[PDB]
Amino acid sequence: MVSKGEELFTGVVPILVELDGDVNGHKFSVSGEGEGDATYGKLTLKFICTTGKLPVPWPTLVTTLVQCFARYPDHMKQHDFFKSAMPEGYVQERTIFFKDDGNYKTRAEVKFEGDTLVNRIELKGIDFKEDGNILGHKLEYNAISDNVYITADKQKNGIKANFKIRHNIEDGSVQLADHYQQNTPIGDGPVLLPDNHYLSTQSALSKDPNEKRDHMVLLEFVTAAGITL
Repeated sequence: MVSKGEELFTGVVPILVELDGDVNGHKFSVSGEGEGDATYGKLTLKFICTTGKLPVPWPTLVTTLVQCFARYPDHMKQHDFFKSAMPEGYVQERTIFFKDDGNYKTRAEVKFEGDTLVNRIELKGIDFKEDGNILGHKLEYNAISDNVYITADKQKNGIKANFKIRHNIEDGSVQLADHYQQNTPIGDGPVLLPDNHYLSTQSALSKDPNEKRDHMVLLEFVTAAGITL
């Protein structure tokens, strides 16, 4: 028997992303458009900084800029909370600790506006070092990949997730970014509380050679894993 929200992801679905951000008094906006194919756990997006030049490096934003597009293997479908919360949606709140630098606090609403899947994001950044890796623009325009470990928050009828991102620095060193995450549903309708598992995620960054605005092109694969059957 198929689940409520699952039906909605059987095809290619268009995606809109709006982000409003403020890092150490630098304010900026990002808009994104693209598509997502849960069947293959595949996302293609292009992001544009609408306010001009981006005050932080693009890679720092990737995790913040739609885990409902993850491919769940058949035997794991009863563990996909993200799609069980559609089309009403969910709140995705994170804190992101850059080691020896500032933190991002983020709050997003992910839901459907008609046919389109929408990620609306407010981001606040504080205590960054002016000559640090982040505001100093010293990270590589490099892919990022890792596993998102998920667990149930039975009391909040949602989930928690924790993971670490290693951003490459131009000098060969690494900027660690500790992610902490709580997702709760907007609807009153039931949802699927999962058993611990994780989402193997890979994101590939590129550029549109014809594009003059500060922007990022993203291809991304996401697959659930870590339960046995």
